[PDB]
Amino acid sequence: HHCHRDPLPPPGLTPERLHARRQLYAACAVCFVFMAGEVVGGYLAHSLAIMTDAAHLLADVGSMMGSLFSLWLSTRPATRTMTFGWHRSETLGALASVVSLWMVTGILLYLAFVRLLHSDYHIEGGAMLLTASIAVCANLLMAFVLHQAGPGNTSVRAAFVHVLGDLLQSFGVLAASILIYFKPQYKAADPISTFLFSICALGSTAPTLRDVLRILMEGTPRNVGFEPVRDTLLSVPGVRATHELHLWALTLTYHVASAHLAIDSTADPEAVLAEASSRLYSRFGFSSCTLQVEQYQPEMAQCLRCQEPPQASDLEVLFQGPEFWSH
Amino acid sequence: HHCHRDPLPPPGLTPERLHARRQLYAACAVCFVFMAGEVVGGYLAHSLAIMTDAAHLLADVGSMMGSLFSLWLSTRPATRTMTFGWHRSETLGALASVVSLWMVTGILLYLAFVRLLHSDYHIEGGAMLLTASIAVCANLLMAFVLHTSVRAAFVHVLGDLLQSFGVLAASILIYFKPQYKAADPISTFLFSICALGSTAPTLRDVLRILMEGTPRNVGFEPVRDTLLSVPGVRATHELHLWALTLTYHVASAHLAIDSTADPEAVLAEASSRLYSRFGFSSCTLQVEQYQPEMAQCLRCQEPPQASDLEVLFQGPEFWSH
Ligand SMILES: CCCCCCCCCCC(CCCCCCCCCC)(CO[C@@H]1O[C@H](CO)[C@@H](O[C@H]2O[C@H](CO)[C@@H](O)[C@H](O)[C@H]2O)[C@H](O)[C@H]1O)CO[C@@H]1O[C@H](CO)[C@@H](O[C@H]2O[C@H](CO)[C@@H](O)[C@H](O)[C@H]2O)[C@H](O)[C@H]1O
Ligand SMILES: CCCCCCCCCCC(CCCCCCCCCC)(CO[C@@H]1O[C@H](CO)[C@@H](O[C@H]2O[C@H](CO)[C@@H](O)[C@H](O)[C@H]2O)[C@H](O)[C@H]1O)CO[C@@H]1O[C@H](CO)[C@@H](O[C@H]2O[C@H](CO)[C@@H](O)[C@H](O)[C@H]2O)[C@H](O)[C@H]1O
Ligand SMILES: CC(C)CCC[C@@H](C)[C@H]1CC[C@H]2[C@@H]3CC=C4C[C@@H](OC(=O)CCC(=O)O)CC[C@]4(C)[C@H]3CC[C@]12C
Ligand SMILES: CC(C)CCC[C@@H](C)[C@H]1CC[C@H]2[C@@H]3CC=C4C[C@@H](OC(=O)CCC(=O)O)CC[C@]4(C)[C@H]3CC[C@]12C
Ligand SMILES: [Zn+2]
Ligand SMILES: [Zn+2]
Ligand SMILES: [Zn+2]
Ligand SMILES: [Zn+2]
Ligand SMILES: [Zn+2]
Ligand SMILES: [Zn+2]
Repeated sequence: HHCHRDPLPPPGLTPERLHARRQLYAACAVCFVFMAGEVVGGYLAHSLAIMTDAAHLLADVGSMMGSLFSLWLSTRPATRTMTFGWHRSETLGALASVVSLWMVTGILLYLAFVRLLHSDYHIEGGAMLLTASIAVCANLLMAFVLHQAGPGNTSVRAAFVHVLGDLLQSFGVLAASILIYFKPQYKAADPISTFLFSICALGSTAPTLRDVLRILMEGTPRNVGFEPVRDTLLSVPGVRATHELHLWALTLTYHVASAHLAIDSTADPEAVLAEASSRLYSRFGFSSCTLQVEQYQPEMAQCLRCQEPPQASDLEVLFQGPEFWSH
Repeated sequence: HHCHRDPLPPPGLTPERLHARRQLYAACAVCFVFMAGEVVGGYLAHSLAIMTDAAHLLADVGSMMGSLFSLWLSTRPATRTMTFGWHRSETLGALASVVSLWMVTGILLYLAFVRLLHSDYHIEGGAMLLTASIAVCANLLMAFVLHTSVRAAFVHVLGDLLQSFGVLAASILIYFKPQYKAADPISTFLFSICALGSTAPTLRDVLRILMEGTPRNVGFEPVRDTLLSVPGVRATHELHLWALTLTYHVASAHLAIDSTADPEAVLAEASSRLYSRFGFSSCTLQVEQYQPEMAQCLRCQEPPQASDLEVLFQGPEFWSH
């Protein structure tokens, strides 16, 4: 046919999409209510380790909100001001969740630093122990529910690992609470625990921001490489040297490509165009590929704007920057 | 030429860029010194209007740093993983500045609400008056030094000069009558609301640019009409035009041509018309035979005339289900 060959038609209200959104807000509601209970307990206990656990629960709630808004907004069609669509809402929500986690972790880190230096605080061991045990039981209940509700095919399995990690962190906080309750004169255990767990949370959120910032710079997607795309385009019969090969990603799974193709004077543009588009779709699954077909016009051999970028890496290409810094 | 007519290949380093480099360093150093003075004064006096002034200076310094890093990055060429270049550093720096402003002003609102509720804080009137007077004097000195980016700097300095006259008025009122201690939280509240109202439009523009949205200056209808005006075109579909920054615009579209039209002629005419009329920094358009099956095909139909709010209002049916 035409550029619609083997195209996946995206509907609005997919029943699988409805199931996903249903389980998503169920998990979100459970996380929010248990976060509320746990933060009330932490405010009662005047501690900060369970405050770090509540911050982690807040991060989980924010991530679920970001996923839910993205899921809803993906159903809406592309408009005259959002011609690509509302896909990048997922990336923006991920960045917002990371920023919120950074803010809360920084606030808690500053509070822990103040508590460590001033060392003027009292901790209610009776309340802290009860609320930490409640959190541990909550994580165990969530894990048991997820295992029982498993074998949505991959969502439950993906959530199970995170529940296990939260359970391990809850065991850490519970051990800190035991140490504080049995020996109240070790009251500095709570700031140390919250400091270490905030550092761990920042380390865990470090890699999920690199991908978001790489996407939000119109950068090449991690999965798809420039070299395979260029080789695939050049391997199409009748194709000479190409230029202006722009390919980027709207999200982790939505990849868009664009290129200029220079063909021989004896090659039919339609056939080579269709072959290149089909090859790109089959090999890489680009969700949108609008490539331009031109005659060779040998004058581009001397054109500086038609030269492909060098194989230098991002870290390497920025090492000549200090020349501008020095000046 | 072929497709790069009027290439405009900007040099990596230009003397104007070095001049902007020197100007930005001077401004950033002055603003950082003024930040140091303001924060020391506020910490000494245990006030909060000085903290709001320091927050605005933090926003200004963040804007300076973002603009300077963007200027540095614009020099660097396109990389095999950054094929579009480092252009969107402008947008990311603006977003970072706005986010930092929002976080700092949220902390300040929290502190102001706590101070208003507890109503127990001993603030030294003399020290806070001294730092407010120093801030006003420094802002007037910068205005006098300032006597393009120069006009924008002058109007921003005037705005901040009124911003600091607010602090000076609050300071003289609290110093003349120590009883009116509660004027500081009100001043901080009003000042922060003004800052939020000022910083909302830039956040909206940055979010529109990041979401691959159509740039405000360029309209979908003029581009569609221009692409349909060239002879030999009957179906423009999958038009995708977005913007890396406020000034960098990228466009991409199909062009369905009939069997009687030369693809290169219409391609060159459309590219020239787009570059001349809208100034697109990169236009990559695809030419195809009309293939009348496109008349009944589904996703090669133009999106309907509807605003972003209008289309989103049909969304609420999703949640109920
Ligand atoms: C009624 C029961 C069913 C409920 C199931 C619904 C839950 C779905 C969310 C699971 C979740 C919530 C955490 C659950 C806490 C409590 C939940 C349950 C408690 C209440 C009963 C935790 O998922 C975990 O998050 C961790 C954070 O990375 C991470 O861990 C791992 O990564 C480490 C490196 O990162 C590494 O070391 C190691 O590989 C792991 O450690 C993994 O992402 C994952 O294990 C969110 O993370 C998921 O991550 C996916 C890609 O990120 C993404 O999935 C999709 O979402 C939409 C779906 O269609 C849809 O838009 C998309 O397909 C997609 O975007 C979403 O972001 C989010 O869904
Ligand atoms: C020793 C000499 C130093 C001279 C300083 C030169 C620095 C120039 C920066 C001035 C600045 C900070 C101002 C802080 C003042 C400094 C205080 C102390 C300094 C004195 C020691 C003004 O900041 C803007 O000013 C606008 C006008 O005030 C105003 O916007 C609103 O208010 C108006 C009503 O006021 C009203 O019309 C309207 O509602 C709005 O318009 C806002 O204040 C604010 O957005 C920076 O932002 C400006 O905006 C540009 C995009 O950000 C930016 O250009 C960039 O693009 C270039 C090409 O793409 C490229 O080259 C670079 O990417 C970069 O340049 C410029 O940098 C600058 O033009
Ligand atoms: C803690 C949780 C609740 C956060 C959820 C994630 C958000 C950061 C996401 C959810 C949906 C996203 C929004 C979806 C739609 C738009 C519209 C878009 O605005 C326009 O196109 C302007 C239209 C106009 O003003 O006419 C700007 C980005 C924005 C606000 C997105 C920015 C990021 C948002 C707010
Ligand atoms: C003093 C503070 C409060 C002011 C704000 C700090 C700025 C100097 C920061 C804010 C956001 C930063 C930008 C955010 C993201 C990026 C992407 C980053 O691109 C990458 O190479 C990452 C992705 C990849 O490796 O592919 C380059 C630096 C840059 C422009 C950052 C430069 C430094 C900026 C402007
Ligand atoms: Zn097409
Ligand atoms: Zn979790
Ligand atoms: Zn060329
Ligand atoms: Zn070309
Ligand atoms: Zn200012
Ligand atoms: Zn079609």
